[PDB]
Amino acid sequence: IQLTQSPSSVSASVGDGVTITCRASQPIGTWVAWYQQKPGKAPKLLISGASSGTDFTLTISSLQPDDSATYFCQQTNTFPLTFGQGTRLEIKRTVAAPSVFIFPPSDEQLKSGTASVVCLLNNFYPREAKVQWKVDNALQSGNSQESVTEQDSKDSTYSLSSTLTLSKADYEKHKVYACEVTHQGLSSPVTKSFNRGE
Amino acid sequence: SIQTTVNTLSERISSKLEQEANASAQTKCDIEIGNFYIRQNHGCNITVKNMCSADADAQLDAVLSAATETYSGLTPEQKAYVPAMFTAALNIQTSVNTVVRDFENYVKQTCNSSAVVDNKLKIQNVIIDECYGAPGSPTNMEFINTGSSKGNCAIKALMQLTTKATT
Amino acid sequence: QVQLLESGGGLVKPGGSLRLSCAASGFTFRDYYMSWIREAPGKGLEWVASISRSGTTIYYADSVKGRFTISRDNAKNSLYLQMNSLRAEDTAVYYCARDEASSNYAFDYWGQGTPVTVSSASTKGPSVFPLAPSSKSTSGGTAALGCLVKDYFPEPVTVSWNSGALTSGVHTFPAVLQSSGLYSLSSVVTVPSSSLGTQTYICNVNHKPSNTKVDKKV
Repeated sequence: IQLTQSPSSVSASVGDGVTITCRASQPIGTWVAWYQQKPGKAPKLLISGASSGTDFTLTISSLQPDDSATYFCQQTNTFPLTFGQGTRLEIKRTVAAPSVFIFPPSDEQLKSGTASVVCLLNNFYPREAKVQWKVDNALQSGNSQESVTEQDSKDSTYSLSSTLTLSKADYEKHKVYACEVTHQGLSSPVTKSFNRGE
Repeated sequence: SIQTTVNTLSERISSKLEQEANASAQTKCDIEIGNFYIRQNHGCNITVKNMCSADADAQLDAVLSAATETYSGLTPEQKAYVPAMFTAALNIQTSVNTVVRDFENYVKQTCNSSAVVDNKLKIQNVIIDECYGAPGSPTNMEFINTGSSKGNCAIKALMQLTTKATT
Repeated sequence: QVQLLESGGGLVKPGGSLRLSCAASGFTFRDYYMSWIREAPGKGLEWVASISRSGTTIYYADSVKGRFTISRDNAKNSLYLQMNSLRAEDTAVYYCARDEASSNYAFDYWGQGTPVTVSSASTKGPSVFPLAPSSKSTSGGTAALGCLVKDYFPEPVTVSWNSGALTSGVHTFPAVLQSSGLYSLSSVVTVPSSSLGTQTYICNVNHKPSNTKVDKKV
């Protein structure tokens, strides 16, 4: 019944191997099926079995950047049909640095009473990136929110979108807004800044 | 009476199918029973229980092994009623000494025929011609779905016999 | 050519009710165990129900038992899952699949997915603000523009650029839920710097729970 999937996170480069295991509790037999869920898409099947069952493995070998997804296992004969924890595969890349772009608030937001400055860190690998915000050369904290995309099916790269939500008053009280980005691929932090206006 | 000997049979079929075919009530079925009509029932509550599995040959062997095991346990005057049950349900004229093989030989040669192995209709239907029972307590029976057309064929064959005992 | 279109999901309050439907096409519906599977936001693929080829043997899970009801009409080739007495734990994306009776029991085809969010809050349409094509840049200076879907509930919204024409460099980020209880999204695109003047860049945000279609130029 209870299927215990390991490893929960594995990552190997193109042309190398990964091993995913669906260790079960009760003998399930030969009835195990494996499923792939592309990021943000309906799950799709890869392999199946039919006619012990405590341990089972899946080895995906000729890895292509198109195989970055989440993988699940399932008991396909006995109810309750239970799935596994799920394993996320990440295909590795040469270390790539973020394309940092800063966007100033919309005059439309300026009228609403809130202002949000967005810092886009585009196409980069690995996921780990430190985005620290500076207002007039001063650290702004507790108001910043960021979102990271899933790995790309082509560039094996992520993307980030920091969001600095301030009040219209607190925006008009300052002019220099920056975005300091510290990444692995970079030698020194790339600090894009805009000055109010222009 | 009759119900006491059918209940052990309906529970030997279930057990043998679980250790000899690794079956369960939670297990998916290749073929399911759609409608169980009994032309003329009078005291037979026949429910369809799903105990499906994969080895169609082992289902047939399990029900046969269960049918025979229940037959030896019958008393010498009780096992004398059986040759009439065949002749009423299958028109196979048999005797007390010739029952067990002639059942097997019917089941093995009829339920492995191409007409029952190649049905490809997943929703099947069971038609029992006759069944009788008392008003206060009706004879209580079960059609164990084995999951296959050939194994269910053996159940229907066994079922056709037991429903002919009430008369 | 098989497909399974889901319909009926959306926003309801706790204790609410939705009848999710699954329209089948391309096979013999009469010959497949049809099922319904739920993927909770972020984590978890979980089974909800499964029905047989005749609807005589119905199996459910323990979390959705006694509340949900599965059914089927094989002539209109549909599968339904009535979700009564809902609670917050049942907020998820609901898929319908076809267990492989004819082949090896497994879900060979799934459906797009209908989202169900169960909360006591109320709908709030988004306000879309253009992240302008500011020349400010690092790696390539290749034009960077986008839109900002902000202050909306519930999730998701469908951001499409140039009404389906634009797909290169388009990024639609996971929506962060800010302190208000509402959502914030940013959808940027990396476009060639040359074609700023000639091409019209428009983001077509859609929020069906609030019937709030918005197209904004950048």
